[PDB]
Amino acid sequence: ASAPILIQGAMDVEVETLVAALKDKQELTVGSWTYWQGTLSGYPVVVSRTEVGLANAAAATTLAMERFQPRLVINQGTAGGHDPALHRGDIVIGTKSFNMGAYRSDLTPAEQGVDPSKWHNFEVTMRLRDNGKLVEHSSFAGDPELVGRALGMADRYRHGRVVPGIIGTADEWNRQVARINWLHQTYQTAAEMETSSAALVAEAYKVPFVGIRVLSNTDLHGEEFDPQTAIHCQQFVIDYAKALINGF
Amino acid sequence: SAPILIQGAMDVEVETLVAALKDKQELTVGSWTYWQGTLSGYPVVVSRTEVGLANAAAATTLAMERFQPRLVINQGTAGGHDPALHRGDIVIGTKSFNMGAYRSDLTPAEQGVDPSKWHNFEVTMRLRDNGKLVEHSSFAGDPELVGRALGMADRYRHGRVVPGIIGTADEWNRQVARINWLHQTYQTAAEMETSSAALVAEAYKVPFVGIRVLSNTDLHGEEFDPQTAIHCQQFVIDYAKALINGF
Ligand SMILES: CSC[C@H]1O[C@@H](n2cnc3c(N)ncnc32)[C@H](O)[C@@H]1O
Ligand SMILES: CSC[C@H]1O[C@@H](n2cnc3c(N)ncnc32)[C@H](O)[C@@H]1O
Repeated sequence: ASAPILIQGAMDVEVETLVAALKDKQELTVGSWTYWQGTLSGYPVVVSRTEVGLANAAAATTLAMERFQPRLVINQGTAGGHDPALHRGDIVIGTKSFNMGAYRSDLTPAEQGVDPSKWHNFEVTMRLRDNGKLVEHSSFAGDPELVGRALGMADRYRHGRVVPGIIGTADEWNRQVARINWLHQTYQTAAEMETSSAALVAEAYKVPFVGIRVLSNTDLHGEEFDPQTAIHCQQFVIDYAKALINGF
Repeated sequence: SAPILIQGAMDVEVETLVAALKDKQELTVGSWTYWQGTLSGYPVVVSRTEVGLANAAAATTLAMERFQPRLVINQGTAGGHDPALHRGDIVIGTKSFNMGAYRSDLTPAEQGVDPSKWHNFEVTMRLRDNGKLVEHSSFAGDPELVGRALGMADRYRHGRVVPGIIGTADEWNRQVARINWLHQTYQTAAEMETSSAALVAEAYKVPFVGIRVLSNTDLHGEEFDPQTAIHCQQFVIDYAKALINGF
């Protein structure tokens, strides 16, 4: 039996198009996490609805590893823009993802108040063990061949640009524009709740991973959430997965 | 014969537990090591989770799939948020929650950044049960498990054992004003894994309790003392043995 491609999305709107594309489906739920097992172009594919945020993403990914032993993972869905060059509908291919919500601060007394510009990325949250030995990570690189394939397919996407970028994952939805700008300037983020958590689990299991995110919103351009972007992202991802399958 | 699962993030938070197990067998999958043995003749699995919300959720989910535990004790060290508490005191989690989850309202760049305006973003704790959405603003420690730990308070001789609210985040805060604000806003006793492990335990409907020793608190100038992690494990061993006596 052939090891499946695992394709993830957090919300119903981010998976319904993927699920509709599968043939010969069955649906499995364990705990809080649902999976649809079927085929695309005759090849096994599992679609996972992860639910939202880092804990949910890590659980859903781990459970998929244990149940399905996928050959690669595509985490996809929507995101908010951090780079002013990007607009709603543009797709970011994650050259890296990282836990943007991880914060450590030096000691300051009460009289100095609160200063988030002094909250630094706390890399221990991405530290893993490999065969028992500690391995530091400041980010997780998208598998570079998977990243490159998606960039090479850019002109197959009908609804915006496809760009490489850094995906900042956090249990956050930021709409303070000064904070978005600070995160972009500090971490070079393209967009901002699951990617790096799923990536962390994929790294632990040594399974190739790529994050593919459409901007559904950006407060840098007054562009409010458009759910149709989620459908467009899934269409691109289906094309992308079919191209991988043709190569298997 | 379903085991008790006992978790800690760091080596210092599990090696005392591991030393207590009889007939140990070790298993490593991905980044996560488990020791399967017995305490008082009953199956116990000790899990070294690694640090933070993603690691805790992965390690807990992996344990659910591999071992099907009957209850989960998540333990380790924490930082004080309540000025009444000192290094060495143990907090039993009446509830835990994702303190690091934030949503903010739209503000233009001219208005700057104001974390006091950020709201707790509860969607990060939302689950599905038989496919249907279930909101959570926190995860209650199993109240019988909580009560048992409080009832055993006088068996711990290195501080007080108190009920409190555990704030989980991928954060180590040392801005005292931020600690104070979080305490005032969320009533936290202490502050990187508990609510994430608790979320997975809720999804699998397995009783859960968080037990955290304060290894540090910047509210009293008390810096990290690793011996607190050993003392916490000693208490947890006693606690697990009491549960086992009752099985
Ligand atoms: C309902 S919570 C938001 C969901 O959509 C994603 N998302 C879309 N836009 C944003 C944004 N601006 N900030 C954070 N998460 C976002 C998140 O990864 C999560 O799964
Ligand atoms: C090495 S990162 C800190 C580890 O110890 C815990 N911890 C101890 N003290 C604190 C603290 N003040 N703030 C956040 N996490 C703490 C965390 O849950 C994590 O596993």
